[PDB]
Amino acid sequence: IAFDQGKLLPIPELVPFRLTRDIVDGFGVTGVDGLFRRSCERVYAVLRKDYVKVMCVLNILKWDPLYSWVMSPVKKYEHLFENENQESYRALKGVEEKLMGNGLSVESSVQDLIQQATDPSNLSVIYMGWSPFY
Amino acid sequence: APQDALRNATLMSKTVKNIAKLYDDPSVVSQIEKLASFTSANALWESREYKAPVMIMRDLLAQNEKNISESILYDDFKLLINVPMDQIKARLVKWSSESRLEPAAAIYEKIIVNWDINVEDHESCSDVFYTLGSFLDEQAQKLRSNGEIEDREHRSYTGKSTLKALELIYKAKRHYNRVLLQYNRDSEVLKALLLQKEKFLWHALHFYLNTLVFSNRYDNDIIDKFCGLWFENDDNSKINQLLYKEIGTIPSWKFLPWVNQIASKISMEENEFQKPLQLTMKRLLYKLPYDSLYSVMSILLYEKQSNKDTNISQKIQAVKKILLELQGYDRGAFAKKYLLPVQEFCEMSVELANLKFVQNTKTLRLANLKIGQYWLKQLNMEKLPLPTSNFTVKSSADGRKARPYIVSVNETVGITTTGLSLPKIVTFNISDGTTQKALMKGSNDDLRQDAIME
Repeated sequence: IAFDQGKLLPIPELVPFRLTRDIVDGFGVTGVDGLFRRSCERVYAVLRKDYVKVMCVLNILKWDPLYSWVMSPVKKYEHLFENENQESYRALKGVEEKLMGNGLSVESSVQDLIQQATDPSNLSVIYMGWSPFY
Repeated sequence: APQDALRNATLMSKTVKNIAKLYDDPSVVSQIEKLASFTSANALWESREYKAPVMIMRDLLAQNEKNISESILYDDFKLLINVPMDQIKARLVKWSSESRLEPAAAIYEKIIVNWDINVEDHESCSDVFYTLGSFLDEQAQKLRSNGEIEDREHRSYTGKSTLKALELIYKAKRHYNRVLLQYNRDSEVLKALLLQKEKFLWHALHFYLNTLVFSNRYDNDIIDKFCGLWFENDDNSKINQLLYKEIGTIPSWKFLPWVNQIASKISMEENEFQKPLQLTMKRLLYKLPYDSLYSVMSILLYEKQSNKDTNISQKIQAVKKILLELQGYDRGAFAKKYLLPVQEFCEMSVELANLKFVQNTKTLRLANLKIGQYWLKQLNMEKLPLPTSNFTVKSSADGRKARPYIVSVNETVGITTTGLSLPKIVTFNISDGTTQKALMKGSNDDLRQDAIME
């Protein structure tokens, strides 16, 4: 995937990390709101603080690559049964939105992703994929 | 943080008030004061009041430039301690360039000073080059994206329309005469901004290049920045001939984090850019065989199949040509010691992937190698280059030795299989180490598309 894409599909994916019920079961009481958020906040804050290096890495490795920007004919709807340089630009700019952000204050991003990640209102959409049960 | 550091910056002032009275040595006490002023300027800058460090540094610099007593035997003590402090005006200038730009109160006037610093030759000059390079990049991009460059379109529109309607002068040639004069001024201005763009760029490259020659403290960041500026402007001789001439100075053999993106750009053209691109490639192939050869052998395997693209055909010849030249460069195909084996290994691996589709209802297919020729290959490769693991030369060092040489073993065994397709046996039999045991699972799928994300 690399960027987005799974947001399409014959039933789209949830972008927030799959903090489903078993993954967080490994958090020994006080799941998510304990050590997990604290670690997340430090990491996210650092990335926001330095910023430029992240964009640099992506920009160099994919400055003028031979990389394919989204293959659809053999993917996504492939599992169903019964732009050019503009895409590069558009996708890379989304990085700048996740970095820095508009919600600001760090915590706000972390809290938002968590609610989205665990809310069954979104989980109860997905076809198989990880099959968020078991 | 400053909440602590400022206390000492303050103390230093208290402790130097009478240095002229501790001993009668004008030739050193003035130097001591310079140190103290510098130190506090930085302590302040780190917090707030950017206005103060800049004045401190501007005045300190001017005073140091006005050394007056540019040299003296000075006290023997001064000589003894000379290397313990000094100052380095080159460093002071750097700090002025930065102090004047962090706030906007200097526009780009910095350039009037910038060109003048011819630095020194020891250490810490790498900080100086680094900052100068960062400042040139910011200016180059601010200009590149400026409306002033975009404005060329307006000048073009005026040229197309005024040349018709005003030229027709259906209703004064006197007014039309202004079109030529103003148009010529517009053209000269557009030319001029493009020239500045190139000068900022060239010098930025020069400074990053120099930084990479003398230090390894933050080269981890510089190399990406350098690559960017170079690949960003793969156009004229103004940048590329100079790099061809200077880029060969890089004492290291790094670039590795994106060697795949270097090698893939090699093609056949008479142009600059391609020349130093190819030159760099040879530099690395010659000195660090195995760390470059896997990507080369990989592309050659790729190229031989589905040879439909016009670009792949060109790539084949470009790569093949270099590889043949490399055995020439080796001495007498000395490098055959690596290439023949690498080619054989790559071909064997390709065969294993192709042979993965052994069918049967089984999930084994062992009998050691049985028909596999790896049995011979593990022995022929009595000094086998390392597939993966974790290995580096840091910068240069020596890429001719690795633990993996003692990997002349295979542990040929049953293949992994489970879900999609089929895979190889872990095999490996490690080396000096007792691990490895990593199997292949060839198919097609994403290939390069996954590797790049990793």
